[PDB]
Amino acid sequence: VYTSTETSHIDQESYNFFEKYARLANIGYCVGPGTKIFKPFNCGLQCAHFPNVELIEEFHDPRLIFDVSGYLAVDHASKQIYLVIRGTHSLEDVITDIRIMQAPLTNFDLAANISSTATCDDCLVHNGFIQSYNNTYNQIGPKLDSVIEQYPDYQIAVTGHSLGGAAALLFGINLKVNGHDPLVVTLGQPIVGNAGFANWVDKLFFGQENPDVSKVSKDRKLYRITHRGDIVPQVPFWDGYQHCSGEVFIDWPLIHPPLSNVVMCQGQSNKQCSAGNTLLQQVNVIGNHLQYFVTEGVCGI
Ligand SMILES: *[C@@H]1O[C@H](CO)[C@@H](O)[C@H](O)[C@H]1NC(C)=O
Ligand SMILES: *[C@@H]1O[C@H](CO)[C@@H](O)[C@H](O)[C@H]1NC(C)=O
Ligand SMILES: [K+]
Repeated sequence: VYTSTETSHIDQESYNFFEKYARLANIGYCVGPGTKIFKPFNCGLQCAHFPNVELIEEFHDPRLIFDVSGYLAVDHASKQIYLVIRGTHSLEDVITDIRIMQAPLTNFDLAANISSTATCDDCLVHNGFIQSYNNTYNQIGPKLDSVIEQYPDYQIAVTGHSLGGAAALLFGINLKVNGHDPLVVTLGQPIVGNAGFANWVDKLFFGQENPDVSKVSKDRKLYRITHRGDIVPQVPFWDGYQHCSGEVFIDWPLIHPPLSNVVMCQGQSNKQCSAGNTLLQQVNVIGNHLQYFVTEGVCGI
């Protein structure tokens, strides 16, 4: 596994870009029962930061513990199509499953829209996260394709928090091997697959193994935002699992971190970042997993 302790600071434009995706991910918690996103795109404070955005479709499946909910929208101001995904089930229930239950690792080429030749032969991923990816594809994939055809020069951006972040990573990989050029930003994302998968994802997105991911740049298309004290990005840890590169770490205990305290981390594990979370920092598992620029997991704040 490529390890490092190198980190780099960011500028305010990059901080505002990460905050943006944190907000869009938060809005994913406005989909489901008891909540709503009103057309065009109204859902209280967080949707109010998105003029000229129209909700296309929401989706919600509660059938299985790894099923997903979320929405598809088009932002005519930024010329982007947004796919935003979350886990349908409570964060407590989902994280308990990921933390404690041992998935058999499955080849990503078994997932929807992935051809037998698109992945490396050793590209293995947690069977639950494949289900989250599949469940996203089966609910929204055809609608996303029709919207891509309708707005063919808009940039596709996939984002999600928690299990949504795992589904987003895989859905971005689906779009990328299938000829699109998506932006993928995940928050609080658990480790998806093994060393084969992680290194293949780094080649796919950064163009080499052990990529220099110290910079935010117009052409970079993968960011994994993590927060001090959140253990979700540290599980599952069954040896075998490892992250791809691309970590952006909020080294701050609260929402709304100072600019100095969001850093770009080198490597697939970095003790200056998530891998260095101390035992006292890890204690409050759900609360620390919500603190990503804005509070994630609750609609309307
Ligand atoms: C994913 O969904 C497709 C239907 O689009 C199905 O063919 C496939 O077997 C599913 N894969 C897994 C691992 O569930
Ligand atoms: C599925 O793959 C096809 C064939 O490459 C691609 O054209 C299409 O956009 C993909 N659809 C989704 C929703 O990923
Ligand atoms: K990963």
